Amino acid sequence: PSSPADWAKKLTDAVLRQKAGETLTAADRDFSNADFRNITFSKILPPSFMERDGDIIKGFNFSNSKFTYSDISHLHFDECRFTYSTLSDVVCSNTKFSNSDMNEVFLQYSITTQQQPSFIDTTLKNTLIRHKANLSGVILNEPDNSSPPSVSGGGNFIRLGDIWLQMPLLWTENAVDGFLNHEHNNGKSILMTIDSLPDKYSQEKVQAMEDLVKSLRGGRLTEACIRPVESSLVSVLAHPPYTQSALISEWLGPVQERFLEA
Amino acid sequence: FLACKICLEQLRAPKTLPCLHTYCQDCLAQLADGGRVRCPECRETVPVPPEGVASFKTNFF
Ligand SMILES: [Zn+2]
Ligand SMILES: [Zn+2]
Repeated sequence: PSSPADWAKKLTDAVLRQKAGETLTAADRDFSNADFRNITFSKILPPSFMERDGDIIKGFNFSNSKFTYSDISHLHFDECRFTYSTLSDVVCSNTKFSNSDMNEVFLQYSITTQQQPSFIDTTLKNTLIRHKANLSGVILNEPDNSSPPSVSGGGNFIRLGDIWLQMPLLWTENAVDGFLNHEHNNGKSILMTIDSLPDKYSQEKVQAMEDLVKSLRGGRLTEACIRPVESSLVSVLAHPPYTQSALISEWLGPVQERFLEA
Repeated sequence: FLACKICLEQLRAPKTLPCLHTYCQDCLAQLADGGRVRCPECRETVPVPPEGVASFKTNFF
């Protein structure tokens, strides 16, 4: 298999045997160094695998693979390895990742993605994810002295546990909107994404939020800019565990006041 | 695929520079200091007298 079409068919044959079809040999399950660029998975595969409580893609290895401009939405992966792969510009609308490894991955998917990706019992170690995701169920581990993946454009990086998050270059209208306004964008924001974590990782959330605010202090901000996201900021920050954060509190204070004048 | 690499969200009123990378319009306007502007991806570029100028890339969709 030297091209995506071959890899598609190879999976498409291998996935089908996992109908199932039980059980599959390890060697045939490995898709190391695969290539799935520009592939739309539904067209090749059944709606069972791609909807509701249907079929599961279990026990695979997609290490060092390349999902780029591919569409992977609504699928469910379990016991899978995506280590070192690039999922940049993928379309993973409401894609589920269970008991999986997605460490050292590029997950800054394309905006086209409608529904937040969901990760459960999954690791995003040193994985740069887009700030709009569902991390309820994610496993976190101690951050190494690693470095953010080299990317073009955007701003500086903050750590969410051991996950990488990239701030915008400048806090502009759309920057503020997409990052903070989850009300206009129906539940999607970096606020919701940080808070999405399980209550277990309370401290990680706060440092992430604190770091997020630290970047918001730096930008020369204006009421006018924050006006459309006052409600959004408050809905998440005005509650624990972000009320026990002096940094967040003293910054949220004035913003919280104007909001209440309505 | 593409989004303003200042705001990192889908483009609004896209304006393409003469090197040529596309971004939101205000994203150019706010980024401009001392008039001049630079592509974040590579390097410097000319400023136009008012902003809200320079080719509006193909709009979709
Ligand atoms: Zn922009
Ligand atoms: Zn450029």
